[PDB]
Amino acid sequence: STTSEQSARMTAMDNASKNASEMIDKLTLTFNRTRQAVITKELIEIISGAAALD
Amino acid sequence: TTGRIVAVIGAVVDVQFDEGLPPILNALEVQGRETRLVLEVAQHLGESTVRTIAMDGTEGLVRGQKVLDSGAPIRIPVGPETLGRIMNVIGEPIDERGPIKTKQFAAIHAEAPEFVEMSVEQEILVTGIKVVDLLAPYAKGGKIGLFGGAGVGKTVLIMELINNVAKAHGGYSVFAGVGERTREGNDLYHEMIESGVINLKDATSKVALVYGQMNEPPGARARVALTGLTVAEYFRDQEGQDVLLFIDNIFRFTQAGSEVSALLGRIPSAVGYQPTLATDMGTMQERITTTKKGSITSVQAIYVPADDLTDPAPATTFAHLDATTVLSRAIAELGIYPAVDPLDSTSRIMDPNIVGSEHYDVARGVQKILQDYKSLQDIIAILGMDELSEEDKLTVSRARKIQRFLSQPFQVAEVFTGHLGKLVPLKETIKGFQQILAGEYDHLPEQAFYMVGPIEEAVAKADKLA
Amino acid sequence: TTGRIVAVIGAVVDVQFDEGLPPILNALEVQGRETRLVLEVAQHLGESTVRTIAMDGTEGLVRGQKVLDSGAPIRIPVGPETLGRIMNVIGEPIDERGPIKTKQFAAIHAEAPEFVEMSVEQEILVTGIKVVDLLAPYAKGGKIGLFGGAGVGKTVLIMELINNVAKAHGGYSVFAGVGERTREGNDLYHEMIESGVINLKDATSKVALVYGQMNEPPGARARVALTGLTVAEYFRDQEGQDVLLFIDNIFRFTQAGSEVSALLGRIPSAVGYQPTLATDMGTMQERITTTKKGSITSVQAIYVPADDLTDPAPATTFAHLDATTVLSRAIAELGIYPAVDPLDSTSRIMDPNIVGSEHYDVARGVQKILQDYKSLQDIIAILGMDELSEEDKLTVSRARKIQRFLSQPFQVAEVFTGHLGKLVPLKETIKGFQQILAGEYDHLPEQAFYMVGPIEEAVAKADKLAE
Amino acid sequence: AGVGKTVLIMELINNVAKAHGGYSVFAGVGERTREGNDLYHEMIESGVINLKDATSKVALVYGQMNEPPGARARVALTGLTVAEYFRDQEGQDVLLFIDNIFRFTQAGSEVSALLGRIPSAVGYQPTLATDMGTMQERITTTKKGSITSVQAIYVPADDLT
Amino acid sequence: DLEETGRVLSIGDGIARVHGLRNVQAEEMVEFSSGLKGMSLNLEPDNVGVVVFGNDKLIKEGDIVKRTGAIVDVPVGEELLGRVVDALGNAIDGKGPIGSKARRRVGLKAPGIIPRISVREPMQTGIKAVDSLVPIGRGQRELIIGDRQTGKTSIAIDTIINQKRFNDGTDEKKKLYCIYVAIGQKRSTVAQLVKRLTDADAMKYTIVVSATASDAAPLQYLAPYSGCSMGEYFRDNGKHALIIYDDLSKQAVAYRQMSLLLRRPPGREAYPGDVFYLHSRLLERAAKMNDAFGGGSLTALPVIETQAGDVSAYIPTNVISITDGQIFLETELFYKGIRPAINVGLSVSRVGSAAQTRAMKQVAGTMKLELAQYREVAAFAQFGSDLDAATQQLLSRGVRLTELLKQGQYSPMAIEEQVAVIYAGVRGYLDKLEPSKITKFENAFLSHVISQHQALLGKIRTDGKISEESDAKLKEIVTNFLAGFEA
Amino acid sequence: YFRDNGKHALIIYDDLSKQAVAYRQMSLLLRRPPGREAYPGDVFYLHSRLLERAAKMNDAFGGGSLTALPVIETQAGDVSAYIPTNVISITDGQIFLETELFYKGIRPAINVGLSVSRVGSAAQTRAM
Amino acid sequence: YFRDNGKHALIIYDDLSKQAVAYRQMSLLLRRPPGREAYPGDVFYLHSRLLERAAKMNDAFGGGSLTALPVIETQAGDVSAYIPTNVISITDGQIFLETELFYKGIRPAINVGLSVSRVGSAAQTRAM
Amino acid sequence: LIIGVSSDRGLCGAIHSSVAIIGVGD
Ligand SMILES: Nc1ncnc2c1ncn2[C@@H]1O[C@H](COP(=O)(O)OP(=O)(O)NP(=O)(O)O)[C@@H](O)[C@H]1O
Ligand SMILES: Nc1ncnc2c1ncn2[C@@H]1O[C@H](COP(=O)(O)OP(=O)(O)NP(=O)(O)O)[C@@H](O)[C@H]1O
Ligand SMILES: Nc1ncnc2c1ncn2[C@@H]1O[C@H](COP(=O)(O)OP(=O)(O)NP(=O)(O)O)[C@@H](O)[C@H]1O
Ligand SMILES: [Mg+2]
Ligand SMILES: [Mg+2]
Ligand SMILES: [Mg+2]
Repeated sequence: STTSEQSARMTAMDNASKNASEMIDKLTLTFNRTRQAVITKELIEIISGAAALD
Repeated sequence: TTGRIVAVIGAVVDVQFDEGLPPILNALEVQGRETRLVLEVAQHLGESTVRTIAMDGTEGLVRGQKVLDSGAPIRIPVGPETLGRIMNVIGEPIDERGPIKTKQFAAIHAEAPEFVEMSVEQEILVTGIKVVDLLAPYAKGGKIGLFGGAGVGKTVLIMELINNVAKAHGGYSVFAGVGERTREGNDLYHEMIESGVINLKDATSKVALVYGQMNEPPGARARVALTGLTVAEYFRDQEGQDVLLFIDNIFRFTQAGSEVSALLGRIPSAVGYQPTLATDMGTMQERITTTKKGSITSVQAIYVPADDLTDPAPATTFAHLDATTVLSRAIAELGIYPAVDPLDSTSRIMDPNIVGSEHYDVARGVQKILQDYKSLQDIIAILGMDELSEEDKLTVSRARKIQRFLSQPFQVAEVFTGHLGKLVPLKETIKGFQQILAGEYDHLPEQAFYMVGPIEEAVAKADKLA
Repeated sequence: TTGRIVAVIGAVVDVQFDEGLPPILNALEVQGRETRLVLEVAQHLGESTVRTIAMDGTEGLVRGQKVLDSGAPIRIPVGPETLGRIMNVIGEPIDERGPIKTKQFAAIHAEAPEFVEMSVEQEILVTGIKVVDLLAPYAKGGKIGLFGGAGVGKTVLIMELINNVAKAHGGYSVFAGVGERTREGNDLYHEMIESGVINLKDATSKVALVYGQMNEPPGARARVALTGLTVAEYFRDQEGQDVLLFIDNIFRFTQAGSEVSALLGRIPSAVGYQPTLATDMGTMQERITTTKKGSITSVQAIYVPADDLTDPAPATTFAHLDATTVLSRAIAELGIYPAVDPLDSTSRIMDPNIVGSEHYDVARGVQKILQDYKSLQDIIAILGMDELSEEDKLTVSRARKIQRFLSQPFQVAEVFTGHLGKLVPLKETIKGFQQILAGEYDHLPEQAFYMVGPIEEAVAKADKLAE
Repeated sequence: AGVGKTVLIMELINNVAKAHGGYSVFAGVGERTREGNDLYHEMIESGVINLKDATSKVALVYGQMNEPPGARARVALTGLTVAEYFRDQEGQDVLLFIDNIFRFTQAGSEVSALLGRIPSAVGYQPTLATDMGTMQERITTTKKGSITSVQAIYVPADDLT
Repeated sequence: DLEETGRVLSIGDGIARVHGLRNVQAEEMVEFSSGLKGMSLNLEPDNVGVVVFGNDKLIKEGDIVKRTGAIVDVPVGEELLGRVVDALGNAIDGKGPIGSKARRRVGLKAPGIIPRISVREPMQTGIKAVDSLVPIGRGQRELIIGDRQTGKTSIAIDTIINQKRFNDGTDEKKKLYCIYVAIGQKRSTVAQLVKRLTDADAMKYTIVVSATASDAAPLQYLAPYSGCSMGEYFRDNGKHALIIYDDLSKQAVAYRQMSLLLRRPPGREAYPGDVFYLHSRLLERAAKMNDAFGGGSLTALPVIETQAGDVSAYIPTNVISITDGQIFLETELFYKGIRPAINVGLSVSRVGSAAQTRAMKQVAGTMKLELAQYREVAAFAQFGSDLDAATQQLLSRGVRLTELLKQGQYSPMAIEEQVAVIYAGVRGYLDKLEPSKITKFENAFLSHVISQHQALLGKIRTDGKISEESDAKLKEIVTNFLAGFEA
Repeated sequence: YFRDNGKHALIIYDDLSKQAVAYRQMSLLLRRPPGREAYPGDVFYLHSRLLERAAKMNDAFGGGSLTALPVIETQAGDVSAYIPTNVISITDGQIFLETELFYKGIRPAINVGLSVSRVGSAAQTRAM
Repeated sequence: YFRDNGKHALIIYDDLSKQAVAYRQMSLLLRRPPGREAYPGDVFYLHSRLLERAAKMNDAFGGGSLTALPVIETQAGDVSAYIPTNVISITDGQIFLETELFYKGIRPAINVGLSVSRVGSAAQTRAM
Repeated sequence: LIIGVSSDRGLCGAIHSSVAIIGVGD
């Protein structure tokens, strides 16, 4: 029962660690696209307000 | 009388008139072009000068060039003789078959039907497509929109609907190509000649085609939807007839408007769009409608920029629809076709009093198991299905079978699936999902439910495997 | 001297003068109006033209309409006779009780007290609210800010503070309603008449009211905070006595400024705000202060647009405070009221040398256990509670009880909670959290700690939840 | 920091001269004055700069942090021009150090802003690619010789995209 | 003479720039040569900027523009009841001209402090979750908010349909006249809505004000204010009105268009700097009046559409920061079968129990905090670990109440009926039932008390409370009924 | 020239990502209103009018053709970005090359599952 | 004055985030072009001019010093915002403080992992 | 008499579920 449990935890925790790693990449790339877009959108609002004057 | 060009930037041409000023929406004719160049009056600038939008390229235009007022908005041929013909944005034949000799013409700008003209009739239009028929069914004379990012399946779906619907239909159809692929127009045209729905020899054609594709400058892309609608309006009102209107792709209308708004020098709104995005859309959309006078079943493909459904263009389009089919790249990438998001597609006729309690309950049942499945996705992503409780594993396993049974081989996509196309009667769609939900197929493998028609094909498929 | 309107766009009115140009900040009176319409000079445009902000609606104004320079900024009634009364931005009575029978007036614009005028005295002001008194206590004569997104509890908290601190206050109070709900002004007015804090038939009133709510155009909303604080400045400097100043909501001052900023011809700063956000705020806030002449305990509700505390408006407000109470939608959504974030609320006097080491140690202990739990939450949401040592899961259970013991039924919130209001002495607050930390209630159910007053009620609730 | 960058730079300078007979140019783009001073003296001690004879192996070009945007934007081109002499006139394989290339891009962005040009995505200059390209393309092998370039790169927000 | 008239300098995108009109007032309605009307919004030294109430093809450079000497107004009064009008009060239902005999200005400032009194009378929606957890009183503003297709309009419709019960009576104090403002919607949708109200026999006490997607932006901008004024007629004459603004997201988009085209520089998210004030001045006009002002009221249910469930966004928080509470609907709850799809923790009433009958206050007293804590504890529990008796009880109760607060559409419930069902849950009679049988229980229980215990229901209604006698009678009914349902 | 002379040409646009950047530079300097990633609203049309010109002509027009292989550079495999989706929404399919496969020495690094040819099946020999 | 007279001075700028806000106000109102976060193109130059004046003088110049401790306020931990990025790059090192560290009981709330001093050991006694 | 063997600890896939009045392992 335990030999089966320890190897099944090995398999599960290896696979969990792999999934975590792949999700970290996905989230990091989501983070960065969002980071860039927030800067871009804020700047466009400023530019738009400025150009609309006088 | 006559005016002179004073300014040109892309699609935007300013024209000064010395004697009498043309009203907004008037079609002007540029003098001395090898092909007709129409400018549509958009604004009065002051000092006897109008700002206009060109319906074709403005290369070769010179300041001082003469422009004539036609005394009306763009007018196109409407009626029986448009059937089997292809026209452009300004109503010219582009099929090399000569004049379209209609007895009537109609301006492409017309006011939307008024509140008093609205029909409240609600009646199911069965497509034979399981996801749609079950979860978000189409209505006869209703407004249908097909949302999707680049390459997810909008056009395949509209083509399958033309196959499934536009033959069990005893009226007329209009297809408007708006900002899409010219070769897709060539494909459709020649396919219809082959099938016979366009007859080149007799007066039996039942479809009219109007095209202004992604090779066209923005004024043409912005107005060609109105050209198509106008052809549809004639058949709706003057023949009263049951009309199908297909548009691929209405997003291109709004995008084209963004291109011109940049040149019209307006202050931009969010995401660089025209400030007039919603009213422009409203004035066009409100004409795409059934009235007490006649029925238009409209199916519009709706491109989703960067897969973002919150983009102002698709976001604003939702409120104009009676039924939505929302496609998903993630679902496509899992191999589920049609790539419909079963939890983001809706229909006004999904109502127990319209579809019956059986249909309604099965649909809600399906959406409940799928949402329950979705709510477990964070943990499954990290730890997998094995870490879930008995109860949760049952819902996950049933939901995965339901997900797969929502997929379907389309006649139009046989090359890409390798499966013969299937059309599933409505009662069979209800029965199959009813049975899965009840646990009648808990013993059958997931893959047995993938890319089949009726539930019997899933059973026969499961028998083959093991 | 006389001018004529030359432009009207929303609240922004341009007026041209043939002779003497009115200085910036001067109040101008529009002629031919049914009710008094004041324009405040904001800019000299050149060509003998000034740009102004209207204090009321600009509908009905015509180009050419006569405008008189009053020779001064907006001046309002100050003194004892403001007590029990309601005034608007320009000092007119809005309680239908006739004239403010004062013979003393003050301009709403004034210089901030100088550095030499500052007081460094700081002693605790007990509120009887557990979370505040324990973790981020208020100081008498100090600057208190209550931050929160829409609907998270700023006004309920300020109303409870009014209940616990102001109702038994021996000096004067000023409440400034700035860009908020008129319904809340009416609620408050009649509550104070009932409590006797305002008296309509004698001279015993202890509260002066000033209102310019969200039905008003931005000019009124931009200046009504100054009107309210000008009233308070009188009581601080001329009566001397201890003043309480409540402002709901001071964000509305900055927002009003952003509404007119573009029409004043400014390039925007980040997030649509006026380039002058910080200096405008500074000139206003630096007047809201205790000085050597007198004490003002100021409590300001501070709105947080889009729940983002980095929004330039609240972000810039923090530096102006001695104690900050930060509310959170993520906490309110759990039913934890008051919705104070225990890990984002601070006070100058949270110092072992000021509150004593016992108070400080328990507060820091509470913050540690809560931060430790917060950092674990997401890990155990995936890997499971079972993976934790008995040490970690002990601090999870304890932290969840501490979270709950931080919640409290307010007297002013009975219509929302269904529970009777509770006020908890500082000693009992300290004792209760100390005991939970020490593991003295590890045997009790989580829920016994939720929505009670003193720790004895948690014990009592534990028996009630049994049978 | 602490990873032996300056020693590696000086050894590269040393090795290329010793083995190829090619000189180096160091362009400090956004140079911290303290670190410019340190580098100079470390180069004197290592012997890659000689103050007593003509045997120095590097030319230094400093555009310090306290200089205006224009100066910091152009100083890489100054370094480039010194390097181009050794390639195009003396047929050498030249080393050009740019420390650091991000502050080149940053100074270009500042210059673009000051000239009132509308910023592009993430606030960078609309000419980001062309500003980079016109500088970079000068670093190359030609028929006369070559310029090879080591470029210290800072990565904003640790975002490689 | 260019004092009383002017000439169009330019026209484009619904904005006319007009030379002259020296005597025009800010916000005055003017009339063009063709008959179209417009509002003077920008008074500039050399021109007037006029927003056009119609199609600009009907205006040309050189056209005369004439003063009206007046601000916009609308038809007002009981003759609008059962009618569909446009933003200016013109009939669009084909049933003839509106025989109203009073006019009211569209742009009037909300009542100040003195003319009001605290919200104290129930405004029953007939929706269990709303009436119990986030109750609405007469004079209150309560936002309905959520993504597309979450059931927002449906809350407003059922609320309108609920008033029939009172409106059929002769007690005018309990009556509630209804106003539905459609902004930016498509005409066929509004038509389907009107049909629904007509089939429920609710149209007779409802005014529909419609400024649809192809109506000019100024008209969509104006429609909420126009409907408001129609509601204020009731408010100021000792009657009670309810107004729905469906929706204010589309109104803000219309206003953004006009403002940008008037060349007013944009702020955050391209909306005008004063988009807050757009909504605040409108919603402030929903109020409860004191007795001296007639004791009437106007209650508002504005609607806001979120994107991807983000209640924390700019416009959403703007409007939450105006209203006296909000009902937040979530797509996840909707698809799980929680309908109405109300997120309890994120929804609030800022009037609370003061807006409830004593009977409802008795059963629902602590239920909202309870349900918010339930959801917190349910999330913490998820995995099968060691939960004590007290948390398991809390989870058991919360699951069963969540089921109890589910409801179908188009059958709004009388308050006494709501009270009877909530009673079964709150007193713990459902605790040992399977969660999936709770809906079945309620359907059977309700229909049983309706059929066989009209006296008990009538008494709870009349008394407006649960007497000790009613409490005992309910106890006998539920205990025996439960014993039958269980086995 | 070849297409309309009854001959067959192939054109590679290497690459359109850089082209769009150059066009964005021009557009921002022209002070046109930026949108997504600061690109102008006509950035779709920039590529659409170009790629529409690859075509197969009927025999009456000479029967010639122009085939286009535009190239797009992604960032971190993200096909859902603005310019990539624009181009996918123009072309008749894509060959997706994957960093992970390339690193593993799977070369050509083609993701078969995500690659599509929408119209190529009708132009594949029976033998293949 | 101390630095140039053979003496040693320490200056604290509390804080440079507020100084940059003041300069942005003036810049915007002078209608200078706005950039990222509405800051002007010379905002880096603003702080670099200031921070370079902190120095260690050689013995030939008297051997005095000026040490600077600028303060920067971040928003929600964003060390990569515009003004933080500027001053981070300008300085010889950074002491990073964090809220979660503070409330966990790490006070002073220094993230030792991220904090850096490029001067390092050279500034340390043998004992340390 | 059955009576079912596994363990106290999770995160081992289906170990517990595969085997599942006493029972060894929590
Ligand atoms: N129902 C389907 N069955 C099988 N494959 C499909 C299906 N729908 C789409 N595909 C695949 O996706 C490709 C593109 O489909 P299509 O319907 O042209 O997408 P779209 O959304 O119209 N693309 P675009 O117009 O470029 O934005 C097809 O060539 C198929 O390879
Ligand atoms: N202490 C509390 N106890 C119970 N319920 C509360 C408490 N505080 C707030 N609530 C609930 O949340 C609602 C909003 O609280 P309130 O103090 O009015 O919000 P606010 O932060 O001032 N929002 P706003 O004025 O819109 O910026 C109240 O009406 C109650 O329903
Ligand atoms: N309590 C309910 N029970 C069952 N169905 C409901 C309920 N409430 C709403 N629905 C259905 O949910 C769908 C959406 O409801 P609706 O009132 O149109 O929401 P909405 O958010 O206003 N949609 P939209 O404005 O079109 O984005 C409709 O088909 C309703 O019939
Ligand atoms: Mg397509
Ligand atoms: Mg408040
Ligand atoms: Mg709706």
